[PDB]
Amino acid sequence: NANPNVDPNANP
Amino acid sequence: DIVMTQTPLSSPVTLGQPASISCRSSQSLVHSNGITYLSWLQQRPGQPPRLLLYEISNRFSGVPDRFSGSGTGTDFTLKISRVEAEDVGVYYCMQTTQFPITFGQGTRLEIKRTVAAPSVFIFPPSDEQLKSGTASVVCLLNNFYPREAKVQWKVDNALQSGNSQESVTEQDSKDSTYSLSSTLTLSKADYEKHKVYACEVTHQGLSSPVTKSFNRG
Amino acid sequence: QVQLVESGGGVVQPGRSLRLSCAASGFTFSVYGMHWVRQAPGKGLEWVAVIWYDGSNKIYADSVKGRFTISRDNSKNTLYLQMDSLSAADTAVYYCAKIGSSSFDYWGQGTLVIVSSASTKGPSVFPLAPSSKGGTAALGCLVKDYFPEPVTVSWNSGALTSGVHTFPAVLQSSGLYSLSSVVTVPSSSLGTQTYICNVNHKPSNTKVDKKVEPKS
Repeated sequence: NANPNVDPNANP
Repeated sequence: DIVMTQTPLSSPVTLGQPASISCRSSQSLVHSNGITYLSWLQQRPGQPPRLLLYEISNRFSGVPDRFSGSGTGTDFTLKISRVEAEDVGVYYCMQTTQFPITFGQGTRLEIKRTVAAPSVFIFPPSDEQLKSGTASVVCLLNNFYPREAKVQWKVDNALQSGNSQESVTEQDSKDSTYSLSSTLTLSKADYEKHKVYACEVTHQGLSSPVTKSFNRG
Repeated sequence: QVQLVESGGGVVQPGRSLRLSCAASGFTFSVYGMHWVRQAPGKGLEWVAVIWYDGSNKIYADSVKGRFTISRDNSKNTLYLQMDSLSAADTAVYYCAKIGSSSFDYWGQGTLVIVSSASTKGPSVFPLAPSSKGGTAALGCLVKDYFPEPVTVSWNSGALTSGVHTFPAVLQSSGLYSLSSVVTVPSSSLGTQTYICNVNHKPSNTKVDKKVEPKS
């Protein structure tokens, strides 16, 4: 599974 | 794909009354991190969608406190405590827990208000169009509620049908009314065969039918 | 002041291509993934594609896999979408969307892509003069005999906004559209204030500014 709200954004 | 089912398709709610929109998902929208990734979107007439609620119940920037969110798991509800005039449009629920991002079908929110009489204006064809061989007579109905109305074209005091097309606007975000335009398109030869061009309007606000007329002279 | 501005819409023949853009401002474009969403006329919203913040990974909807390609240029803060092998089913208003607040927090204004085998016809602007006139008169413009959608109708180059009602287009019996855009103004300004309607039909490249004079 992937998080469409976190994964496509830049890693913190 | 997660299937989003929104109910109903249309909601006629009176001004100032509360409203609620339901959304159902084919699976749980609770992610592996324990967060429900359901959002509520508002699309005013002729405008892009704007975000109202995210993660079920959290209000976005500049969203009024009358918009509320509840439900958890697979059933969700968007609630408006007081329906205002800016609340017209379609509302969509959206999931972002899986990557086939799926939306709902939408719930149109129609606003019920008091009766408003239409402002009837008639426009003769322009002389520039007369040079083109065509001629269009426009009958304008401005700011009225409800949407139901009847516009009758009487050319030279004779009911005409088949040469007119109409266009109703969407419900306004300032007064929750409608506007209607009826265009009667005839040839210049047929235009100069008659004298009195009138459109008769009948509406719930109008006690007696209003008729706006002009003569070719 | 987060604003998304799209461009590139128009009319295209079946099988051909079209490329859309999406200018992003008010946020750091390089650190947010982007989405493309489309909406058919009168229908609902359908996701199209997503791109990572750096373009490292890309996911497409099954209906557009193999034909649409999402891309981005972080040096320009612009999101792109190349649409090849277009179909009449791809006719819709296309939105770009920014990721934020665990949702699509900000959207563009939308651009219309039409796929049609019909010829492109420019409109003809006709004035609707105020004559019948209580202290509020009405005037407008007639955009007639054009194809395809849409036409951009503004008043006084965008200065006149209140009281405007741009009516939806109606498909005539000749396969051509014709709408009307009217505006109610105070009767004391029918001669003191000048009223011009600005018409722009993008698919035919016709920009017409016509003055609507009163009619005593």
